[PDB]
Amino acid sequence: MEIKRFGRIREVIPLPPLTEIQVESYRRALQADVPPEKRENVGIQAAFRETFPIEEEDKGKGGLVLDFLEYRLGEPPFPQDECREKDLTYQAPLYARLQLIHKDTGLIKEDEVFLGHIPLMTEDGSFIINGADRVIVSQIHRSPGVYFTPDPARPGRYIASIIPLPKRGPWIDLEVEPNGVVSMKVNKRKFPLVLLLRVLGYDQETLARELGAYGELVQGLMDESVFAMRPEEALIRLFTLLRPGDPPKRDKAVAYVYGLIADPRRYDLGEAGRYKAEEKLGIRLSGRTLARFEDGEFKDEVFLPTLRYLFALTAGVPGHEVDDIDHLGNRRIRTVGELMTDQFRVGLARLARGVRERMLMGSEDSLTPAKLVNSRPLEAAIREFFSRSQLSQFKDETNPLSSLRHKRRISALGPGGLTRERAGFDVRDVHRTHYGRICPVETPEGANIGLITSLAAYARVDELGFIRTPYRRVVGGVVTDEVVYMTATEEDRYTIAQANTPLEGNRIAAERVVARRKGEPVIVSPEEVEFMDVSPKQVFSVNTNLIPFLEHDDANRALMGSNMQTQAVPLIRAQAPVVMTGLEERVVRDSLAALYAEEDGEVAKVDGNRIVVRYEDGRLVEYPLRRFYRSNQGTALDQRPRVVVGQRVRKGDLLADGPASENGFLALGQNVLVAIMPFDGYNFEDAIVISEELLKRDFYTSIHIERYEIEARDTKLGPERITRDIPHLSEAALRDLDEEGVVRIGAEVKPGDILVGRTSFKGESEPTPEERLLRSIFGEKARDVKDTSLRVPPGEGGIVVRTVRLRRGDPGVELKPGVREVVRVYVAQKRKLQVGDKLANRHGNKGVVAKILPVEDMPHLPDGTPVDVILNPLGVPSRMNLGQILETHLGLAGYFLGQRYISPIFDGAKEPEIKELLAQAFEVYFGKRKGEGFGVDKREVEVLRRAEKLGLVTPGKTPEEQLKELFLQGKVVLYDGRTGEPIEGPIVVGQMFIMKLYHMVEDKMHARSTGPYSLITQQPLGGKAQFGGQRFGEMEVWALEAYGAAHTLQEMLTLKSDDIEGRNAAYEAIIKGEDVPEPSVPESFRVLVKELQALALDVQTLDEKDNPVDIFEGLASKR
Amino acid sequence: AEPGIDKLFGMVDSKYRLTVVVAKRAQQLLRHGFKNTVLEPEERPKMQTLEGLFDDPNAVTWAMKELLTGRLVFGENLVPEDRLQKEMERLYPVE
DNA sequence: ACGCCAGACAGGG
RNA sequence: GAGUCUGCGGCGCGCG
DNA sequence: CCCTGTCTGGCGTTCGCGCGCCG
Ligand SMILES: Nc1ncnc2c1ncn2[C@@H]1O[C@H](COP(=O)(O)CP(=O)(O)OP(=O)(O)O)[C@@H](O)[C@H]1O
Repeated sequence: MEIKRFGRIREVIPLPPLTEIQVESYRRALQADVPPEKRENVGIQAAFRETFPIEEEDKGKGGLVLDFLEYRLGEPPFPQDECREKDLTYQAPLYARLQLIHKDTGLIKEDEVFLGHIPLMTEDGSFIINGADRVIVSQIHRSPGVYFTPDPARPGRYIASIIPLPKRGPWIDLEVEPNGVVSMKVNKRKFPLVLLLRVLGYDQETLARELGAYGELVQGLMDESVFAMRPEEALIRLFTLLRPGDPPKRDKAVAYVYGLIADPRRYDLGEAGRYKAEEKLGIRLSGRTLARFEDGEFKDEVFLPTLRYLFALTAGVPGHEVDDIDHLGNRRIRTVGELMTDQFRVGLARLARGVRERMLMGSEDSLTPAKLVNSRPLEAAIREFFSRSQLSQFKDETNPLSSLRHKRRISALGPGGLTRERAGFDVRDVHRTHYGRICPVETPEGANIGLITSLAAYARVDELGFIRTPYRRVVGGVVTDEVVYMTATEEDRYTIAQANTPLEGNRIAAERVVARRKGEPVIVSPEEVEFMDVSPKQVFSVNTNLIPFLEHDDANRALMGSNMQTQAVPLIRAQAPVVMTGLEERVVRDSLAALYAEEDGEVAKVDGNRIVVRYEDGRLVEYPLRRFYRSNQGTALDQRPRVVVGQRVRKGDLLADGPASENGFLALGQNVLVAIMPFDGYNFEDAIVISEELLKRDFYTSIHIERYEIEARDTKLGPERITRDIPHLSEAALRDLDEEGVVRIGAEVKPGDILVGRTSFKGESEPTPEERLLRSIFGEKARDVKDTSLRVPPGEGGIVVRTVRLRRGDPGVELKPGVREVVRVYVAQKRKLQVGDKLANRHGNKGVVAKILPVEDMPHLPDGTPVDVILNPLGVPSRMNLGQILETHLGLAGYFLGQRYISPIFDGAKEPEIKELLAQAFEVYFGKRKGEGFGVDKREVEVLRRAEKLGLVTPGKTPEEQLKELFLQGKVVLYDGRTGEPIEGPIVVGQMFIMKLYHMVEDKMHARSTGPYSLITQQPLGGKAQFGGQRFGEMEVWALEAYGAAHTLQEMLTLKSDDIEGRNAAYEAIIKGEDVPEPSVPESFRVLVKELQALALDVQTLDEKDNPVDIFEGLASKR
Repeated sequence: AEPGIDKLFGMVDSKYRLTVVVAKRAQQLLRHGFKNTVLEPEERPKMQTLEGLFDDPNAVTWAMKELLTGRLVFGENLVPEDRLQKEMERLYPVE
């Protein structure tokens, strides 16, 4: 097969490592790979020095000085797979050097203290917390600076806002309400904006004349003259304004906290925050944030500039000071690292908390080791973040692509500190700057929306969470192959142009060519074109860039497309699309699906389990292949060798294919011939058909592995033993259970068979007087033990592939308490494409299989080749996605021209070029037909008649020439197959790429007769093997209520759900074929009544005449 | 749809009354013995694994088939509440 | 965060 | 002449 | 003491289902 790529825009740089944001972040986060000597001291090391120098001086005896030397972590407790087999947490051990000083002669250094086991990152980008691989999703929020936004309700004047992160650390606001007051709020209650200026050193005279020479708001600042006449005293007066009831005397203590070290930020001195300063407001910053502690007299080059631009924003045009939040030059993205470092520093504070208490507890000098350190805080802190933080979820690995996307989708919700869920219409929208930084489509449909959205193609987090987007430089009318990842703020300063601009190389080609100043479409001249976009891909995300003609599909319907991919299930037969975008390769490779060759060499051994290659450097490595592993979602992950024995391999060539790769190509679903016409009723508006022939060759088949597990608990009634002994009825059910207790490998287990046998005790504490007579009659000597064996739950099972058993003397496993021993039973099963399933193309047409028609009578082409699937036309008019109809046309060509193609995003193939390829396919189609010996059908001509009368073929031309014309249109004549008659009117057909969507347990249906019930409420509930009842909701109630469905409504509220005595009698009755008794009171009411009785209220039922009646049959009366 | 549902609907003063009648009829059909019917002979209710519906498939399916005929009588207070169940057990055998 | 309803208290004759 | 005990609150994501 | 107005205080905000995790 051949590959022709149409769109020509010089892709200047490759797409960044999709995983680059997670990998690198965690790299800089934990600099452990390089000695402490290496300078990058952010994250771990930074947080360490941030809280390591613990200074505790006087309250009794002090002069405590504990300081950090070097942090080193290195030998993993166990390995990856070992941590998945055994429920373990893959974490490296960390213990840095520590030495505590004394005010007396002596400094004891207790070198290591293994406090905290921190998780590690896998080579791909995911973790292993407990048994399952997890993902740390990034997040967004406002960065730290000072801005001036318009007043809430009053249309009047705007107010200032100083934002200092960490959380602890004031949040200032400057608002003037002139009838007599001004308002500057730290935690809440206003004082002046001047009471603070005066403390630092700004007098009413100098302040007013310099900040207010241009404005009049200065009259609210000189207002309260009475407090403004005393300097250093206003320092103590402000302290008074805070409210606990604290000592008036505290030299420069709390003025320090909102001064130099903690609350304000240790974000790199210079570009972290000072950036948002110099450009947006105020000119200088002395010391990272408003910081100083040299003379006791503080300096604030930030507090006057915020109100200076408030006075400036509210008066005129010093510039236009209205900040569009959403401009990405403002809201920052929190990488994994940052999120772990924060919790790490939260744990450090918790440790430093308790250590300070021990500086006083320790008798004398020997207090370095255990006297100062307790691993309790750190452990729980970190652990809590990776196991219970609302941000870590199941890696979506339907197909590696799925996981990669799940990893780059941008979120708002998080710590809880940043943004909550019922607040955000301005956040949710896709801002301008989200360009090449956040997908505008990856936003999942559903309640949680807009808050989550994967990043774009070339998008890459620079140094500080500013998704910079690539933009190439263009000096004069000359465009460069040079690129600048730019901050979202900086982007507005320039006039940038699109990539579609005609270019001769470095030369712009049209005088009036498109460019966008600042979120505004602008027709610029080649002379003003300062920068140009890098490529159409950057605009969107990875998951989206996999869409063929995304240009012809409606943004909303495309979303579904991108989402659908994330739900693609791995088929044994993986086939790349007949029409691709260009990133299928990049996907599987940046993802770790396929196994690539490191260096060039030759192949030595090609096993089904390993391919030992021999590199030409004189080295040979054994590459194991993950045979069959259990994905978190239960999909199969096998690496299928694709290289034969003894083969010279190129550097970076696939040796084995990933779970869903055909040949180094991403593959989820297969390319099938498809006729786009309506059948009886099978393909409904959204519903679609399928050819039995597709099942014949395993075209739509996938593998699913499940991990059933059971434990031998320790009851005070007697240990639960695991043995081949299943106490009560047959040997026929004990065959598969070959090994004493365990099930034999390679055994076909159907629903209801014994996977594992276990024996517990019959009652709670007492035997049974009735069961005692039954046992004795036929044979008293009966193993008193009850049958509590793991059985195949309804639904299905397959063949037992693997079994795991952990007995008494555990190797290095963590057996829970009470748990004597566990027994895992992996069962696999082949799933063949059936009616219930759902499939969908990359564009948006989604649909379920309605009927598996036999090849016998489905639509077939003049030549015996029959169609695979029949898609309903109606589903494409109302819905706007002609890209699909465009994919089927080029596909048609590829079928008879035996070749694949690559149509870029907006630059790809064009209608003329396709008609061309189609012209080439006609000869292969009809040319072979001419030579093979035959011409045109009565049928083929009949359809032409109706076709000329339609307006598809120029009347007066030969059938040979007409059919060509008609073929170019993308449609060919087809016979019914059931009658052999043709289909009056040409019907398009082609090679359309369709994928199979993941069959969740929501697919595998649920039908419940009788089963469990809830403890407190007496409503039906299931879970494991008993389905669980459906909800009847008031809306449905109303439905029956509308109807005269009295009893039907009663039944639902009584006999079927809550009437404890009712259901029981109900059942028996039906068993008997009797007429169901009359409903007793529903437990829900009873539980209501009492719940209400819990509260003062007394609710009593009454008779004809206001007199009692009893709901509680008789347990309410006392004694 | 169902046999002469409109014919049936016209036979009663209110929709929901027909429903109560059929139901109460199906109830007695089973309780006093399933042979408590008024039109079994020539053309009657039937199923096909054999023609066995003649004995006990669906109760109301009969009730409707009978009410469609002009044999039964439904009123607000036709026969005294308790004396009916007594005479009914006295004349109808199956248990 | 918002929107809405209902409310209890304070200001201007 | 079989019936106990477990699955809760919350979080995340996905369907229509 | 009255009527009017203003901030204030309480509640609500689809529906059902999957899966997986956690104390
Ligand atoms: N947030 C939401 N809440 C409730 N129901 C939702 C929903 N999103 C989707 N649905 C439901 O599931 C259906 C999915 O939408 P569609 O199938 O597009 C219906 P439609 O109105 O027929 O559009 P269509 O004509 O394009 O098919 C809707 O009828 C709606 O009932």
